[PDB]
Amino acid sequence: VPRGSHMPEETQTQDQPMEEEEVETFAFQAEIAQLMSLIINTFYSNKEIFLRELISNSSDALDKIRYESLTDPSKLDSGKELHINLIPNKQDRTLTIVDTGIGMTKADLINNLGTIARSGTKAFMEALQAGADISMIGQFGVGFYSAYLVAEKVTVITKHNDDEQYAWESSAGGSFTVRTDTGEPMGRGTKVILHLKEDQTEYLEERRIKEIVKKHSQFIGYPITLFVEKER
Ligand SMILES: Nc1ncnc2c1ncn2[C@@H]1O[C@@H]2COP(=O)(O)O[C@H]2[C@H]1O
Repeated sequence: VPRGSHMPEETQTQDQPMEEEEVETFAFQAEIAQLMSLIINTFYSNKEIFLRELISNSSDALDKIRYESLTDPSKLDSGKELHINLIPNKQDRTLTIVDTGIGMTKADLINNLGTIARSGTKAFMEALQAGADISMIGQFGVGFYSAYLVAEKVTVITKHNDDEQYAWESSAGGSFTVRTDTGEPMGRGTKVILHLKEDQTEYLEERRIKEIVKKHSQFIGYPITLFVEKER
């Protein structure tokens, strides 16, 4: 039956097979759960230092590239720049910290981002009770959780040369999940996506982001770049 022209909907290609993502759910180590509750539900005056904490994690992951080269020169062949990108999305109310560091395996997410007790956790909670500044968090080993000063939910997408791409996610409440991520490949590195709380939207503003980077993170050691969406 002759055709001279087809509608879009007719030549619509059949979907790729549905992907299966394996998901697992884990409880946070008891004292990590306690700290996340404390961080979430207490007022702190200097919440901006969350960005100094995640930038530091990124910087540490990038320093690992340079040293891992000494025992695996393969990585010198990568053409990827060692850098950090800050991506506020006013539309979705997210701030995303992206790096091209070494990334995390599945077991690294499960162990490093919640299941293994940290020996400073108790001491830091005591310090906060006794009125320490929240800024001291990173010296107690638990600075990743400062994300929950500003974020109601945090998703971490990551890819390590030794594993497949995974997503960790938690809205606190005592648990997190790790799942395989068959979504947009990142190549190598980690993206931390902060879903900001309703009253913490100043961290999507480019001036505010520039201010806190200048104040707290001016020895990162790698280029940091802020992507600003053009105002329509
Ligand atoms: N951007 C990142 N890249 C690689 N690993 C990270 C990143 N963010 C957090 N982590 C891991 O999570 C850990 C949290 O505690 P640490 O800073 O001691 O060590 C950190 C890393 O192991």
